[PDB]
Amino acid sequence: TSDDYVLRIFAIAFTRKQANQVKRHSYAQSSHIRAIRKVISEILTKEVQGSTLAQLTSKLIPEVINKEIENATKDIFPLQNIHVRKVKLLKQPKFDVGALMALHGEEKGKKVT
Amino acid sequence: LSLSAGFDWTASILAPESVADFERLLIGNPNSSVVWMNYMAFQLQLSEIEKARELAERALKTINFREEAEKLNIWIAMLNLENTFGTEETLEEVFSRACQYMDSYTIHTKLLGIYEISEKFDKAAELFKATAKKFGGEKVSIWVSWGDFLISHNEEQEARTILGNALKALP
Amino acid sequence: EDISAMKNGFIVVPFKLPDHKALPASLHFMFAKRHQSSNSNESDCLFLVNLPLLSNIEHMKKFVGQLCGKYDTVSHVEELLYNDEFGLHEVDLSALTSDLMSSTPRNTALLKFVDAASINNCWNALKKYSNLHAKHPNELFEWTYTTPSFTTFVNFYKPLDIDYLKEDIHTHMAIFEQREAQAQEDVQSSIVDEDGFTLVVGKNTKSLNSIRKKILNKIDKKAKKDFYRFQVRERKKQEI
Amino acid sequence: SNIFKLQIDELLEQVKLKQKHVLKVEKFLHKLYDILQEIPDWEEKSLAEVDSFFKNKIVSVPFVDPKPIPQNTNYKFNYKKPDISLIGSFALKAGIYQPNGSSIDTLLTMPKELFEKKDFLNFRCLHKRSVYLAYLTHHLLILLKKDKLDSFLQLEYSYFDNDPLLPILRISCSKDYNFYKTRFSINLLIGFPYKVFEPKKLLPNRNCIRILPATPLYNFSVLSSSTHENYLKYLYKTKKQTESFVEATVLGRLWLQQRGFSSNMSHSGSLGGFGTFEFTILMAALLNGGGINSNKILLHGFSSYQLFKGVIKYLATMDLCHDGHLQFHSNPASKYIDEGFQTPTLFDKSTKVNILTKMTVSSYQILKEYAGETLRMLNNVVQDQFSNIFLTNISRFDNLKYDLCYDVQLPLGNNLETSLAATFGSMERVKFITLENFLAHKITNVARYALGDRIKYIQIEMVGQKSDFPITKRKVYSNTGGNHFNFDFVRVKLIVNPSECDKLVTKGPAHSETMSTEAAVFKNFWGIKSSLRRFKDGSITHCCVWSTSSSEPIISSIVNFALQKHVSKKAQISNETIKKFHNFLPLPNLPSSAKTSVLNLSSFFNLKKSFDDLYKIIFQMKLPLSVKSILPVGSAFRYTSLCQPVPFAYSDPDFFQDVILEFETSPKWPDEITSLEKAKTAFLLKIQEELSANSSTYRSFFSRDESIPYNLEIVTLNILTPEGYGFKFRVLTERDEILYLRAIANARNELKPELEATFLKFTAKYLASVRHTRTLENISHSYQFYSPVVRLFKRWLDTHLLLGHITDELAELIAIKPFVDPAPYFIPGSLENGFLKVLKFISQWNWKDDPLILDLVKPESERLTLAQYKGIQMNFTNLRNSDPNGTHLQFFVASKNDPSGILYSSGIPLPIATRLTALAKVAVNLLQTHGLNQQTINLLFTPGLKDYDFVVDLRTPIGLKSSCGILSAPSNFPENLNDLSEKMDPTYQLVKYLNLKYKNSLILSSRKYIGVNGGEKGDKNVITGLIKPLFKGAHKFRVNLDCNVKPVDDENVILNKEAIFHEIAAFGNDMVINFET
Ligand SMILES: Nc1ncnc2c1ncn2[C@@H]1O[C@H](COP(=O)(O)OP(=O)(O)OP(=O)(O)O)[C@@H](O)[C@H]1O
Ligand SMILES: [Mg+2]
Repeated sequence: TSDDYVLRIFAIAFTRKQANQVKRHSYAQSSHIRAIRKVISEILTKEVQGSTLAQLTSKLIPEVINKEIENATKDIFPLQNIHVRKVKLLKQPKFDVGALMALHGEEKGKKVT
Repeated sequence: LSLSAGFDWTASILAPESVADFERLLIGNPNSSVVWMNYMAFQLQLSEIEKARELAERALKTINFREEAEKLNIWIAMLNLENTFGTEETLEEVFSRACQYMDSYTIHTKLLGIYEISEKFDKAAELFKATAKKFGGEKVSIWVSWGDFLISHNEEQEARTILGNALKALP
Repeated sequence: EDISAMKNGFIVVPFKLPDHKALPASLHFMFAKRHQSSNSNESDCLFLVNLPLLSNIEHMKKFVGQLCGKYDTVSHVEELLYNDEFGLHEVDLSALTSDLMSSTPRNTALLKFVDAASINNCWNALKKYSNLHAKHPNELFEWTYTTPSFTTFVNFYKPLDIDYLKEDIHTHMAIFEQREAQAQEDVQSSIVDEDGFTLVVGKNTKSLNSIRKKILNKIDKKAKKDFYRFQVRERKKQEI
Repeated sequence: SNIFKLQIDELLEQVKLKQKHVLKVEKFLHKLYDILQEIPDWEEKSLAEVDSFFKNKIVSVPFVDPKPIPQNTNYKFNYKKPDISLIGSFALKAGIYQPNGSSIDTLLTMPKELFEKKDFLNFRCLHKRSVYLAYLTHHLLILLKKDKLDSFLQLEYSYFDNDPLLPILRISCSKDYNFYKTRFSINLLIGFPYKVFEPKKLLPNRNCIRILPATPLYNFSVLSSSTHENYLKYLYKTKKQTESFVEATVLGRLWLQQRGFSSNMSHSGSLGGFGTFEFTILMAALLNGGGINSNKILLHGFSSYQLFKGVIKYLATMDLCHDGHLQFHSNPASKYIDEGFQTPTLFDKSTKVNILTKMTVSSYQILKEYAGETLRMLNNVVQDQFSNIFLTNISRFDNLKYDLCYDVQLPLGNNLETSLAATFGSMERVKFITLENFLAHKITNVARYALGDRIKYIQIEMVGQKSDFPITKRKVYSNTGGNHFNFDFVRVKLIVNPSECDKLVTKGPAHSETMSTEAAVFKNFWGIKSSLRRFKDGSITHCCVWSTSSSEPIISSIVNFALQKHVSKKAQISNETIKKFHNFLPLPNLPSSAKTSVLNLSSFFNLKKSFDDLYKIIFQMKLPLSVKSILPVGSAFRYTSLCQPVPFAYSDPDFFQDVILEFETSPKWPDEITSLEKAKTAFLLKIQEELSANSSTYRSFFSRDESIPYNLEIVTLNILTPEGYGFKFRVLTERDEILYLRAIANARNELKPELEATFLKFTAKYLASVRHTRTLENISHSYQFYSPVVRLFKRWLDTHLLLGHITDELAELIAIKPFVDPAPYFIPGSLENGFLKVLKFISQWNWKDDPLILDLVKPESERLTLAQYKGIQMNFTNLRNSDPNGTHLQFFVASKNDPSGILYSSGIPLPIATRLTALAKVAVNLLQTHGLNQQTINLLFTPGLKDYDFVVDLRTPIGLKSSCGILSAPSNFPENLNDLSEKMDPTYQLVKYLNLKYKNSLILSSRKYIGVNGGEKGDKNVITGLIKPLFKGAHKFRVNLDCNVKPVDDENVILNKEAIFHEIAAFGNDMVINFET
């Protein structure tokens, strides 16, 4: 991410049959799979690098990333059940208490007597 | 009291005879082709052809786009430069670039005079043909000037031929 | 003040300025010629220079009217063209991006009249008016500097009428989509030249204009070094 | 590296002394040695006899306190011929030219026969040394008279390295033997013979002043004075072994000088203790080992750079003061020991001398930090760091070098208070030889202990200390001192730690059934201010609680209490300079505002929380296109707005914070720009009406946006959140970018520059604006003092009428330069330190020839790499090639976010650019002549307004200082949203439009923030103009003049000033009051 958070994403997608499709099956040629995989990797890289970790999560909750993968891949091959399967946090920067407090939105004690 | 500083409009806080003097003049006169041309002539007299070309490009962008007459002065200032000191390709490039920016026929007219002034009559004759082919159907002036060029060079039969072609092409 | 006309020909038109408490007989000078142009919209116009701030048409309607009463002339100003006082309209960004919906100096504007009878009446009125300053500076009129367009302009922080905005969106979109549909139909309608040549149009192409702009914007590898006997003989010459 | 190698050569020759001066002095002091040999011998005398001898003489013996009294001075005095020798850097031929002047060290070794073995006790040897110097000066004076040389020689006593116990004689030449042009001064150091006293008796732990407490300072003074020639020979050998020795020494000397380091005494208070000799000696020790395993860290074959890097690295990484020390042998491989003496120690077993005894603990820490920082700069490869390392003086101002400065006036200052002086006593006298030394420690320990973790480094400086006194006086005489204390007052300079500088409570030892020793001292130190308190986690600890104030930091309060209680109850502590700067920040009109610290961003977070509520409502709303993402971009989202946001404060310029709204990609978008713009507006209408229905508590209206030239259809939804904030929404479409590129391509060639200018503003507002806020909000959490300084800086620009032309992004990027690239300084920790720094950088910035490029990353990835760095450099050189004077673009600011560099600094007129530099230079010069003081600050923040050609005074109908949320007030938005305009300042919109009319002729400037810089009622604002030189003079008329002019001749017109005044007047309406031309 832009905040130096190294993370790994997994995206999973499936082919679907058109409305008027008569064939039983909807396999895609290996060229399409490689073409789809290239597009999916690009978008995941574009979003995360152009974002912070907090901003990234704000994208996951509405699942806007999935809709963009569909809109990008709509030309290549119809797809269904596109989802961000998993996210791993490989490495973290030096801890910054200031950033954490801002994310969460100091106190004098009580005299003991 | 106050934190007051004299206003500097020459970036100094950071007749012309030198590079600095012309640059100093251009600070207040960005739209003056006379200053740019005079600055160009100094480099040409200094044998700085490559540097003079650079001043040509700076003068194009620096001058306000609405100063069409001032722009015209640079373009003729250029066409003279490559004609006198350049090569055929470099002059052709500026000639092609010049008509792209300014009225093409006017640029065609000026180069015709430049060839005449430099006594490049053969190229002037060729340019008259190319200019007449393009603008002959609309401009009578090209035929008249071309006719004058032939008559001045003692080619009377050619002048009659051009007049016949002028009548055919012209409405 | 003796000056009436500049030798380039421009008739000087002094005006008296308002009274503002901050500024306790200052004059504003406007320069005019007859404008000649073959273009019909630019015909019967009066060229103006050094206009006062925000000089819309209504300011000229009063001024010519002030002239008409004083010199009993019949003159009407049709329009004030090319009044770009801030230069916002210098480039028509709508025209550059596409031809649909848009088929298209400084400190000056063109003043259009109803007819040649009105303009030449005004020009004569201006000529007499130019002479007034040299003799009788008091009877020079007063430019108001306040008009309804001025008041709306002054009120910068004004929320827009939602309904008026709402109506504007509707009409334009209806206008655009009619043009969009027609253009798309034209491209994919089997265009054929008079010489029986059929134009190639790709699927999803929308405007024949786009086809023009596509055009305007826009053996060595298969050669073998050693295939012919003259090639190898050339190699053998170089080998030794 | 080869660039660095050449740069050393260029610097080395520049500072090289001119050999002719060496001969001239070498002519002098060789002759002078003859005069010394001319001086006669002298007989044994008692203190009474020598006093009578000198009773009538002009010379006075410079006895070191305690002066010898008749009872304790039983030992006799005598003089003999010295053993003249030359020592110091001049001996080693390592000297360099210094404009201030260098010193030649001449050593005279008094013969050993003038000693008893036990003469190193109770200042016995020192008192003998004193008269030996005095007897020489007496005869040297008359012999100087005999030679007719006294006319141009000025002789005065001085302390060696500001060591009170070691007076010396200084020879200086005022304007054939006249060496005034040489800029040299011969020093007469009277050293002891070697091994007169058993060195073991003189170790730091041992004591030689009977009263037992150790006497490190006295022991070093005598022992060092007896070991001078040996270290010369020690240095001389190493010079012979390694070829690059001298070049390494001068680099260290230059490195030391820029940081204000010297060999002078530091326990007195001044920064120093590590000079060329200490740097040189360290190199010699490290060339013979240095590791824990006794392996060589430097090799004789190293070049000058490598030698300098090794010494710099070793100081930075190895700890010599608290944990560990280094031992070497001058006459045995150097070995690093883990055990530490709690003081800087570089032991010499061969001589039993600790070379850093002049180095204080506090000074050593600052030395270590400077070394490590420069090592970081040295290891850096992307940017050349030669100039920062060597060619920048950091000691010129104390404020720029130190975060906070306090001056403490001690009481009864022609002697200190009896109670204060009584604290000195005898036991501290034996420990610290002078009261100045003792008081220096007393301030340091209480100041260090009280502030505790709140600071990094502390310096205690004796202001007004003199070290050279006339021969007719026995000791230095300070005007306020009266031969009692050689200083005018003490100054305490800190390097604060931003992370905890503003804690409300200072933690202490945890509670126990039995009071621990730490708990004891904590209780005793803080007295009544101490308190035992419980916390939410359930811990019981001793702690003292303070109160945050918006006018001063907590540190001012702590030290004020700390010094008075322990040092003296009458002490006065005053740092008004920091107080004035804090007040200059706008005070927000929030609850308990005066008690909030300037590091608190609670106002900004409250805005963000209100935004999140709106952020939720919008997504759950249904639209034809699902929303992709909403990115806030407003100033208040990145802690940069000049005034803190206040609920319902709608008069302020920065009330409405912009936010970018982006829908999912669709292929239906209109291909025509105005159609695209009005397509966007339709979506805002749908957003508006659904929001109105479901959530009526949000109040919304529509406004036009005209920032983008020629794009006149942009409409932005304004949302008034019920909590009292404003939000401005705008729609971004992926077709929008490519449409603009289409416009540029199809535009006429003459118009292409103008279209690209429009594209620059679009990418400035939509595309770039997002990446800047993201990086700037993240970084600000690392630099706590960014939001105050950038806010106060923007306050400064507006006062001088500059913010109108400088876009707010450009102000931020300049203001952050001192942080991301703090070299050679430190990261700012104070409002006054950071602000002056931004003024300093601008003062020395040559924007015509130097680009400013910033690595917007947190302190030590996204740091610029060498390829990217060079690429940006290439852009500048290409740009200046087309704009050599810089008339088109002046400031080149670039980073990872903006490689082009022209995105945030385009369109500024050159007059405004030069002014921003002209104002900066005058400010620093003002700070130079006159010290940082209340009067100086007011001049900095008050505008001249006289140089502008004409000045127009304007007053708003109603005072806006209340409606801007500024505490010297509205509580709900007006029922009719048309009423908002009635409480707004139109001046910023007034000037901007008038500038467009008179862009060819005038340049009008106005104060954007009227509430802050408009007086008490915040209703006074001023429009000021400038006539360009061309239209100032008469011109021949032409249709293209494009200006408001009046005729003078048939073909001559002049700029009609009086009309333009009326143009402004009708344009301002009731606001205009007065016109000044
Ligand atoms: N910290 C020290 N420890 C031991 N001896 C010292 C120390 N500082 C100075 N001396 C002795 O004093 C002599 C002169 O000291 P000084 O600092 O003036 O030397 P320098 O490096 O020649 O200085 P300068 O910068 O004036 O040329 C040194 O040669 C050495 O004999
Ligand atoms: Mg020295």
